[PDB]
Amino acid sequence: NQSSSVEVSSESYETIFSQRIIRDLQKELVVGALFEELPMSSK
Amino acid sequence: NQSSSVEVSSESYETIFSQRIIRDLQKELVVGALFEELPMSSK
Repeated sequence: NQSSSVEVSSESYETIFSQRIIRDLQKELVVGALFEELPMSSK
Repeated sequence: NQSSSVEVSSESYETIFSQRIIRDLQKELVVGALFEELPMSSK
């Protein structure tokens, strides 16, 4: 701000540090789970 | 695996032999039974 008579030491005392976390658009996966599964027990 | 300390004699003791028989797609038969039947009782 640094406008009126009294000021603040640094910008960090002007900010609200939120813990909210957001993520952008992710690539979808189609081949991961379209084929049926064949269980195994050996080489 | 042949990486551990002990291991087996051969792959025959590391395989499951399945008794299942599977076959690929086969060509169709069309002109075998589209014409009508003419019975005979002589040469």
